[PDB]
Amino acid sequence: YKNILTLISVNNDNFENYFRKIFLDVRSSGSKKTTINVFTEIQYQELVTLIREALLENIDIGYELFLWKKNEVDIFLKNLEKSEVDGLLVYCDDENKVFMSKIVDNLPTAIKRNLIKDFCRKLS
Amino acid sequence: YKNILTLISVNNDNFENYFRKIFLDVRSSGSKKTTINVFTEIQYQELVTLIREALLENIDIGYELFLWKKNEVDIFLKNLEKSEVDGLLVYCDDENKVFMSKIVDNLPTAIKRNLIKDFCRKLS
Repeated sequence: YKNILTLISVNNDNFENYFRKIFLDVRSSGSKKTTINVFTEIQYQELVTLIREALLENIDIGYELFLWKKNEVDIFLKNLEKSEVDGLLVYCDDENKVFMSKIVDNLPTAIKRNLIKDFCRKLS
Repeated sequence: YKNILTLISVNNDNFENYFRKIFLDVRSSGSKKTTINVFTEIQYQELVTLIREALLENIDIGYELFLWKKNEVDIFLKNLEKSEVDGLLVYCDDENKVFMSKIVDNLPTAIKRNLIKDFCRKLS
């Protein structure tokens, strides 16, 4: 893998712990790059403040962060038409599982097929 | 919200799909009215023909439709001074993103602060 599509939707208090996991999984995939899409209502600056440590430990990872409000999933999906990702990582917590599951269900066939890890749908 | 200001600039082949989005967003806003401003070179009757289905499906929504050639944006902005709007919806495709982005930048502060959905600027 060389370009991982990472999707995440969790409550604010789970961002730091989940992001450290995201980077560990991206590292394990062999990829040096990942485009991280966060489905949340908070602002970019607030997110970065929460995940300061996760980002600090992964300065050498080629990542880009994109935040999407709940009504912007269609923009995210449209933009995927121009993506070149070859691997997919999915993350969520219980409060956002149903929502994330719907996003996953609508991913382009070729992208959905490249699911590497799903730390979301099977969570209790 | 009582009267949503809807701005849209897309190629003719995108009107049907985008107007479907417009009403989904207007309905969710809680408003039963919207003043739609279309920046296009197409004529009123041709547009109404293209979006006939969208208009029929959303008969309960009250709306006003104004078409502006790109060179008439100044009239739109002047008339906006007298329009009582409280929410904002923005739509465009890649071919019109630079254009629409500029218009949004010039809207009154109070209007930009009530942006409900922007299917335009975040498009890649």
